[PDB]
Amino acid sequence: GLTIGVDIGGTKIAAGVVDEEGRILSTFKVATPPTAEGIVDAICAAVAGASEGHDVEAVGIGAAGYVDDKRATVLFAPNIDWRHEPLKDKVEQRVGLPVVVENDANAAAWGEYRFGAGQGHDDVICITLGTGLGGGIIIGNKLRRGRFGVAAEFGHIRVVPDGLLCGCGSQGCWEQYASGRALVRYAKQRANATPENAAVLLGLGDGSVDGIEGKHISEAARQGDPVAVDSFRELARWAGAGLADLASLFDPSAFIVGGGVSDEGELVLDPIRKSFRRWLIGGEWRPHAQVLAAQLGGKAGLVGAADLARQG
Amino acid sequence: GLTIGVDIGGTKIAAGVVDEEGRILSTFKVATPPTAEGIVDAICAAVAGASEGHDVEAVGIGAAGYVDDKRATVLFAPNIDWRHEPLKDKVEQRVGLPVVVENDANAAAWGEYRFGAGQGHDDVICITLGTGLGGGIIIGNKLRRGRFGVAAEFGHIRVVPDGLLCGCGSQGCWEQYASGRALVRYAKQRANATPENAAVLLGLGDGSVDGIEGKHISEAARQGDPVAVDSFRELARWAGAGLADLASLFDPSAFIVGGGVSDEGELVLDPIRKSFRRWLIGGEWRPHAQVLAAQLGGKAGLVGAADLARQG
Amino acid sequence: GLTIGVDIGGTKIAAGVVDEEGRILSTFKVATPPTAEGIVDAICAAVAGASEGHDVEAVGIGAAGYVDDKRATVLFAPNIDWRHEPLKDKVEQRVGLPVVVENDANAAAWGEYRFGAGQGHDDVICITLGTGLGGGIIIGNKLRRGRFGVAAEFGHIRVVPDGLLCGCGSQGCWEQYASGRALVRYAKQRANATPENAAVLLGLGDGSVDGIEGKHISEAARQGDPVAVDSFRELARWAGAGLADLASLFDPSAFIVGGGVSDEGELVLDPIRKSFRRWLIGGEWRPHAQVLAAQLGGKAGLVGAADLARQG
Amino acid sequence: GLTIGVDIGGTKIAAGVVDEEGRILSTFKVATPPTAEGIVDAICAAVAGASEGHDVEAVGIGAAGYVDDKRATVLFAPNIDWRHEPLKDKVEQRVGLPVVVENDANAAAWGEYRFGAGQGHDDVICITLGTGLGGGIIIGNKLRRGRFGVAAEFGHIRVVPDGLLCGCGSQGCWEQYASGRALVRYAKQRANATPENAAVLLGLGDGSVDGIEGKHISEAARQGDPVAVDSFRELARWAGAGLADLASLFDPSAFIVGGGVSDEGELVLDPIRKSFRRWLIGGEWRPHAQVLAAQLGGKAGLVGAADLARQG
Ligand SMILES: OC[C@H]1O[C@@H](O)[C@H](O)[C@@H](O)[C@@H]1O
Ligand SMILES: OC[C@H]1O[C@@H](O)[C@H](O)[C@@H](O)[C@@H]1O
Ligand SMILES: OC[C@H]1O[C@@H](O)[C@H](O)[C@@H](O)[C@@H]1O
Ligand SMILES: OC[C@H]1O[C@@H](O)[C@H](O)[C@@H](O)[C@@H]1O
Ligand SMILES: [K+]
Ligand SMILES: [K+]
Ligand SMILES: [K+]
Ligand SMILES: [K+]
Ligand SMILES: [Zn+2]
Ligand SMILES: [Zn+2]
Ligand SMILES: [Zn+2]
Ligand SMILES: [Zn+2]
Repeated sequence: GLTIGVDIGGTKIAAGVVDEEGRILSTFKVATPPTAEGIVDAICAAVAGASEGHDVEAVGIGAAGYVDDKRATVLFAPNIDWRHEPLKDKVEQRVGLPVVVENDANAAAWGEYRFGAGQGHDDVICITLGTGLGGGIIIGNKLRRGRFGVAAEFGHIRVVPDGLLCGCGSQGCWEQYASGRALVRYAKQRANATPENAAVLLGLGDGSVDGIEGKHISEAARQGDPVAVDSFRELARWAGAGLADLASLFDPSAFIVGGGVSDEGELVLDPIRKSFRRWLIGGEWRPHAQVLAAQLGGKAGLVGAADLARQG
Repeated sequence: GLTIGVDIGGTKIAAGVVDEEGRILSTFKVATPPTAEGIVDAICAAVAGASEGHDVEAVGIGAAGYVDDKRATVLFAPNIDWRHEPLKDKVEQRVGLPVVVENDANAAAWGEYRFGAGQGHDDVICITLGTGLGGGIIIGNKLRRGRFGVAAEFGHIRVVPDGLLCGCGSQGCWEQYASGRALVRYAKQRANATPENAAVLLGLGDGSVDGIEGKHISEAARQGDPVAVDSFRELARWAGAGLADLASLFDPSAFIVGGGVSDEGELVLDPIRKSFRRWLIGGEWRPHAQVLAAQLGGKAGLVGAADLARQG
Repeated sequence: GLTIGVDIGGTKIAAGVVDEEGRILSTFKVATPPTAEGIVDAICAAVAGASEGHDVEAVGIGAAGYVDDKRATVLFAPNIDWRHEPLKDKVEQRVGLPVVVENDANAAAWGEYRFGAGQGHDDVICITLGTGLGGGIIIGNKLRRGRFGVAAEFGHIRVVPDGLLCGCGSQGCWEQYASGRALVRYAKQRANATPENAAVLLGLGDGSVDGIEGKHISEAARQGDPVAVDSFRELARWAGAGLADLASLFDPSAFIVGGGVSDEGELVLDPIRKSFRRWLIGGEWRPHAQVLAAQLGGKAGLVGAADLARQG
Repeated sequence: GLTIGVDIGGTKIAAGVVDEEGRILSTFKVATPPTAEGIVDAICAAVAGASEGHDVEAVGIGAAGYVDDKRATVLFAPNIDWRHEPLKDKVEQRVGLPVVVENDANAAAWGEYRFGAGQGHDDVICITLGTGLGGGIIIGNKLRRGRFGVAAEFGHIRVVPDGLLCGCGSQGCWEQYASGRALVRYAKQRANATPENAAVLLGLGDGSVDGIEGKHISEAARQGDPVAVDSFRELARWAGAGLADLASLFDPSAFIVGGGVSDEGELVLDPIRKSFRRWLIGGEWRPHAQVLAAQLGGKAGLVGAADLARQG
């Protein structure tokens, strides 16, 4: 039957009724409140708005952060003051339907695997290059959350010893080098070096280096703005090298690369592929994983969380 | 019934008859020949010597390097001139029993999982710190070789961007920092800096920095030789940080740490655990994997390869 | 004749009358105000208090940050909102004596060279390991400020590509790894990993990892607190490696190592020397610079700034 | 009067008679012998051939490696089996003229300073990007060799902790990332990743990745060969970042960038300048050193060594 998926974003919370083929029949969005306590009411309002006129059987919620193996508790969220938050219990009490809580990128990975670019593969690794960096693991046709629920924290593998401080509390995390926030750092540092090579980029914002935002960088790079282009290339080197490490770890059939950074398309995916090939160990002797574009865009987590709510 | 496991080492090739409980009933060793072509005859002689007086049903061979998903072909070996070597076919033709070929550290991981420190866990990651660095993945009670057979090449994940050249052809591999060869580099660099702090260490060899070997370092560290101790501590920082990254990737119940480097025991395992805890992301909020000592020692690959020969 | 030296610190501003032999005859301290504009009045009050009863001929002011080659303008200060601040002019107008403005670590280097550990050498490099990391260059018996006044910004050479964000605006600076702030980071990360090994350290503060301060670390390490000791050793590796790079650049007779971090004495200087020796390139073939303890302590900048006020 | 300069290269030894204006009046080249003992006879034959028809007063010899402060002994050479080699004595005995021995890049720096791009500056840092990476320091109009003769070993400052093994015996040296040998590594790694983007480059050699040589890379990049271009850009990032560190150390009026790598001209110098600007700490507040093209090409060391033979 029909289930609801919920995507908890930094700015908006979206809930959608999703059918068994992963099709979204309704979508209702609410503002993400500044408060943790408010976020629960907002999730419930989003679910109510999406649910109108549909026979809904379960609710799946995708949340950034470490979710336990019981798919019930957010152990830690990077942008919400949730610490061992019993989200499943609180929402079930309020909506009166079964609820599953999943990591956001796990949910997106399952969405891409079941309904997107992963179809036809048995073993795939999905990566989301967004504001944060996440991913999900599919092995033998099943999402793998690990013993304690916290597998596929790809954003927090250390790629630079003694590197940048990260929101997770550690240093040198992949997310500090291959996420949208890294993209903005590269553009700012490059625009500061040579502002004449960033005319288009700076024109799209307020004209200062401080004013550069992620949205500007994609549009400027498309136009051939040298700083914006070079910034994507710098990000692509980190993203491709990290995929190469994941190939040595998991050796999947395919990688599915998604998230806001990947949205510009081949401008960023092509250099990611080139770096993957450069750093793939034993690439002369072993088969190369396919590096595939995600197909569901920003809807992958909503669809995936709804479908994960069925498995149970 | 009984099967034979084969361990192909840099100096010796050992074959052993192994029962269903993982018990080794016979062991026959032959010198590893300098030639690739010779290695096949030697494998066959080792199998014949071990097999005498036992009803053997199958042969499992563990080999360093990338083994395909058909468990038949060595795609690349780091110390043997094998490139797409059809090892299974060549040995089956000669011994007249079914043969499986597995990566050496996959075999050791399966041995530890089935008969050693992994018993009672469903999801474990095994690491071998030896001359090279390898490992194996157990997820949902099954060894995971990946789509193309080449998963768990842990030694070749990049831990240092722009780092040391590695035998795999790449740079900055974990094996360059956490293997026995790294241990020797640290000891040499430290003994060169302060030879007065390496009296015991240098006394165990020929007295020169060039003469320092791995065997010396373990014995000297035990005696409290400062250089030898500090060298293990340096290796332990890399080994523990790498385990922390693997926890973010796989989130297993336990890590099993084995190989020649780990043989000294708590002298090295305790600092590995301390570094693991230091670098475990979200360690305040998530459960900590157990870091367990391997139980089968150098016999794990032989036992594991024999048992893998049953599954089929 | 007599001159006054001024040390502008984060908490206190000290002025002292200094004779031709570098002897401090009077010292007057004032609180560092929270405001940039206030800092000028405070400098003048400190000078007035120190000057009472002495015939003072000139004033030398040591300031953290980039000072121009005219020894007049603070181009940028890391802890004061000074940007192209005409400090010399403002103070001369108010005190009615000639004023020179020098970088703080340049002043300390000249103090150590003329009156401290540098006496008898012609070519010495001084390093200050304090809250920030600074230094000074003496070549052919003269302080070398560079063409634009900004030489010997040792704290901001990049030792880690893609490393930690620094207060200077860049990444991977030596100051992020070898200063007192790095010491505190290492202790916190280590105390978080193994709080049982930091009992003494945590007892000296409020008992939490957050409460660990620099002062605690020195006292705990002295007592053999493992975390505190290991934290100094980690800092010493960065400090010694950086000295080794400076030897390849400047090849001085001696390094003089001072600042608050170095105050514990051989506990930190001995490991710094060991790391220097480890990383000194061509150390087998070339003479080794002496690594000397500073002699003037926290008074070096005051004495040096007073004496620099004479040269002119 | 007239002096002779000698350049000891990996393939050829060149000697030239040089006038007081740095003009080369004669040049005689001899093959560099495979043997250290032979190199002395060859130096003498080169001097004799160049000297014919000129009244020569002194001989200056530039040698790669660490030269002592007496300008007499090669303490260590990276490509010749010289260890504490009394080169001055051996040559003086044979040629019967005063001889000075200087580091090769010191000699080139003095040549550029006196007769090339350094004229009009008082404080300049010269860098040579060739097969090896070297440089020289001019401060207050004088070459600075340091206390023991071994200053300005720029090639062996550590830019990557735990980085590539270097011929000097250490790790992570700037020479491993910004020299001609690094250029070749980048091109090979990139051509391996995407051989279709290296058609022109591979066509210039034997068609294999192994066949790629430095000469090919310059010519291919000029034609817009993507791999060759990207390889120069990768080198330029390391070269520019290193210049930025040197600006924090020495704060010179100008950098003079020379050597074989720089010969292609603005194709490489422009990206070096862009990276310099990106990484220059405090670049918003301090004056920027000029980054200048060398003017004397491969003749700088010969001219500089001849002129250094006058000062004495
Ligand atoms: O939101 C994308 C990712 O952000 C990371 O910082 C979090 O640790 C992940 O749990 C999440 O999947
Ligand atoms: O022998 C231990 C390990 O050595 C590594 O260098 C190889 O790549 C692995 O396949 C092997 O498992
Ligand atoms: O105060 C010590 C040092 O701190 C550094 O951060 C500043 O850049 C230097 O100018 C100063 O000498
Ligand atoms: O030849 C250029 C440079 O090569 C480096 O490897 C040597 O250490 C230097 O002494 C020399 O100046
Ligand atoms: K995940
Ligand atoms: K493996
Ligand atoms: K300074
Ligand atoms: K030099
Ligand atoms: Zn992180
Ligand atoms: Zn490798
Ligand atoms: Zn800095
Ligand atoms: Zn080197």
